[PDB]
Amino acid sequence: TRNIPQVSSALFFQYNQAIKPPYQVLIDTNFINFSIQKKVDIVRGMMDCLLAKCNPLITDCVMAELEKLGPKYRIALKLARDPRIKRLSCSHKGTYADDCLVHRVLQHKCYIVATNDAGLKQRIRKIPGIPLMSVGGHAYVIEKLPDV
Amino acid sequence: FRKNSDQLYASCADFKIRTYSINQFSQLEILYGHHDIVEDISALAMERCVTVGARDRTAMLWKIPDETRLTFRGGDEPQKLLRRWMLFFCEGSIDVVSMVDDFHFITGSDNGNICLWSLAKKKPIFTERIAHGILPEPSFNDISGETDEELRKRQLQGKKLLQPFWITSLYAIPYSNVFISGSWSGSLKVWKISDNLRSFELLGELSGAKGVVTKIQVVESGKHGKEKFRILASIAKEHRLGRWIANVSGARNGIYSAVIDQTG
Amino acid sequence: NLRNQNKLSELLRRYLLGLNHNSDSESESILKFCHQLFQESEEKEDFFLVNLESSNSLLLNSTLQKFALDLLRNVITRHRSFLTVSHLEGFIPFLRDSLLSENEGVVISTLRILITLI
Amino acid sequence: AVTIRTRKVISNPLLARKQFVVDVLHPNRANVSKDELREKLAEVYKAEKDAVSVFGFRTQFGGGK
Amino acid sequence: NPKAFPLADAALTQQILDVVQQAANLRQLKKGANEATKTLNRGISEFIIMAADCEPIEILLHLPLLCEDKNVPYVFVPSRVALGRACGVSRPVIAASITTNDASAIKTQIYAVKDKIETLL
Amino acid sequence: SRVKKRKKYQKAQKKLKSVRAVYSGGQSGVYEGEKTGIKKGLTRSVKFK
Amino acid sequence: FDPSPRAAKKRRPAAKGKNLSFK
Amino acid sequence: PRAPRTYSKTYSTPKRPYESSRLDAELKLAGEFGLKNKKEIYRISFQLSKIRRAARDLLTRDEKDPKRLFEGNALIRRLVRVGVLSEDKKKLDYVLALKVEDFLERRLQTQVYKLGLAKSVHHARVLITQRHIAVGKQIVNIPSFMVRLDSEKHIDFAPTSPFGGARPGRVARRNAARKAE
Ligand SMILES: [Mg+2]
Ligand SMILES: [Zn+2]
Repeated sequence: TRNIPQVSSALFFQYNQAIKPPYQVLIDTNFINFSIQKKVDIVRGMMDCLLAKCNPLITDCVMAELEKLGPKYRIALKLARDPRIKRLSCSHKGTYADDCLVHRVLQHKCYIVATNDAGLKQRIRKIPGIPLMSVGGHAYVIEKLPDV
Repeated sequence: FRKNSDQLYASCADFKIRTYSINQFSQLEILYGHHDIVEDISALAMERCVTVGARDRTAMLWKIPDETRLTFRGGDEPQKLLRRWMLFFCEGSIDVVSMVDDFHFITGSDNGNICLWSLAKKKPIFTERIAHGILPEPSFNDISGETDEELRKRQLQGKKLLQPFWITSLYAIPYSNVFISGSWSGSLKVWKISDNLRSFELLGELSGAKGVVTKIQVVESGKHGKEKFRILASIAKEHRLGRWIANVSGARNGIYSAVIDQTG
Repeated sequence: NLRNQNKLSELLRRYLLGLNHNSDSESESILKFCHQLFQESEEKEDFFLVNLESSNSLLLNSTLQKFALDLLRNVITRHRSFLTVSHLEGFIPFLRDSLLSENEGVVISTLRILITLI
Repeated sequence: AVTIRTRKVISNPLLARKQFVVDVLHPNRANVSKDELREKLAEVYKAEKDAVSVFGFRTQFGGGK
Repeated sequence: NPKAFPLADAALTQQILDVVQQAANLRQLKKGANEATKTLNRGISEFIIMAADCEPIEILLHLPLLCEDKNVPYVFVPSRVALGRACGVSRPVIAASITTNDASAIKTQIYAVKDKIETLL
Repeated sequence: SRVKKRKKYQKAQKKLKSVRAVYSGGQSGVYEGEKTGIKKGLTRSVKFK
Repeated sequence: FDPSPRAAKKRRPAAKGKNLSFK
Repeated sequence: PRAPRTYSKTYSTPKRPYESSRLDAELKLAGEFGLKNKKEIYRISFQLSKIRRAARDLLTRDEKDPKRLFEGNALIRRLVRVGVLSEDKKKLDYVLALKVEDFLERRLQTQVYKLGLAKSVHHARVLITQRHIAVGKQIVNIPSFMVRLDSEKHIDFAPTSPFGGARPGRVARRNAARKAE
């Protein structure tokens, strides 16, 4: 049987009419490390960027990557385990976090992706209706979000 | 009609009040501010007409020269009424109003509340709940088609389906301490206001009227000291605005009259 | 903290010494006052609310209970007429409860008064 | 019909007059001329027309007042 | 236990009758048991208001059955005389239906009463 | 400009129906079946990897 | 013991609004 | 010379106007609410941005802070009065959740369409600009007029309008005169 995935009902052509405040943001492993480098708080940095409440989310793969980083990145692991950060369970074998984030946004058009990886950003940009958040300069920056 | 004047105030179902000059046969002004149909209106010698807007449950007093209006709202709740007591019905609409005074007026609502109002206070100063009593309980033979009587009784749900009489009419003799209320209970109740104008009590009843009291009027004659008062009330088998009220047993279309004497 | 409670315990003791020299200690209203102290002692929403931040009731009750027992003992000992079964009949239900309290200090006062009423 | 109302009336014996704000309701009419307003005010206040002065009349947007 | 259930209290009844009146002015109200029945079949009903003093009560008891199959909230008010007056018509009304419209001017009011009816059930 | 944007929006509404299915009030009248036919071998579900 | 002339009485305005209608 | 009179700009151009998502969002907003151009959307966005920045700044402050209490209460009162914010959501956290659709919802054009006086948002605009709509006793010819909760029940046809009880317009009486002739 052939499969052609249905276009999400949350998309009006290139405009995602589902992502509205308060936002849900998927955190990538590099995002926390860069955030510590720039002295940017995760919760407040996002609130300043979007002028709204943001609900950060960490998947099992990203949590796994943080634990594998080592004692050098102890601060990142402590911030990632802040109770305000909710957790997302994973039901797939691989621990590769890049594919996990890409598959989640394909399934549901309700997440912002927070990452600085050039490879991952390029993939997300090809997916329509996915706002992309990054840390650049002194604070966060959001690309594909009309309400800003 | 404004007392001793040619100025007429007309309340309309388009949520507006229109003022006319009958001598000049012309419309003067439209007054805005009511959120639902302006059901009743009353006036005295001053230009301060008062009105009630039915479902919006607000009484408004209009100062025509000043071009300002005062808003009065009941704001009563059975929960607090019951707790302070430790059947109370929520107000649905204000249907009748009469001006006792240039600074006082009374209103009647569909929950049977007769409220006394003062221009100073936005809330009522005194309330008379279920003034005309509760409607007769529906017959158990009609509530349900069950053969067993006990099953029919359960559908009555005790006293939860009981509802109060509406105040279909309410008239206060101008600048006096007596006003008359009406409903389809089968009697006209005469009330007396306290000297300090902070309360009122039931003076008496007139049970001759049978049917819906659509409107009440009072006329007096005789010498100043000795005056006879004639109460004229239009009686109908149906409510003036609509045919909602179930046919009342014994109701007739006619003019009820009651001549009252003063002695002491 | 524990140091602050040691401060509060000392302050309450000074109050108790004050009652000893208060004229009201001779009246019966104090027994009612002790009685009053005894019976007195005995997701979608969070999805929107912004969060920007990363039980002393038992201790209160014991403090009041300790104050009540100590005040009762001093008054009855100082005023002999209050040392009667009729006056102190109502406090027995509190005394048995005080005997089972976790805190030792309040129990010690409970044992102290019981020796007075032996 | 046309209605004329006076509000904020101040008696000013320093200048020997009464000062007030004149609100004119003229449904289905462009506006009321100063002469006619002066006539009616003279009748209302029981004063000569020569003693009545009216000025600064601005019609409300939408007309009628 | 009574056939007419749940029956709204005095405070809840007035809010229901308020929404009914606004819906009537906005042509968002279907009056009568038959018209209410059609809305349920078409799935265009927000919730159903019934009069508990209907004589006999049985002539409107098919509506709860249709509502519960379709997961539509329903509530009973004590008086049909009051319901008909709020509906805007000159005759008593035993049943009424609020028509679904996400582009209505009284959307917030409808969902407010809809929630309390669901709590009542 | 207002007329131009009106025609542009209604044009986009037509195209959205081609891109994806859109709710259009549901069933009106007797159920007459699927007018455009039923495809047996095509699935439009989003599959979790 | 705590260690702790009247202003002129206010007057109701002499004049009030007057209303007239014609035609 | 005379003292200066203050003025300000009511809108600001977006950061990157050419985002395809932004263009599609503007298309949807203009079509749904019958807006003339992008400047209206920019104006509403500018106002909402100011409001949400103020709310965020107040939320930064400690609870019970006098500035927070005073200014946040004023902001909540204004938003509730204009109808954007519900009575049950009287908190700054819900102020941060507001969207441009909430402000476009209160425009007189949308209200006139929704109350049934007009068959379309564009018909509502034509009615408003042609002096057929009155909020209370006042004729309002501004489509962007923001309706308050109390004013919502007082929108109707103006007394002077042919649809509000006045005589027919020029076209109607002209045609009647020709037909009679
Ligand atoms: Mg005109
Ligand atoms: Zn995963």
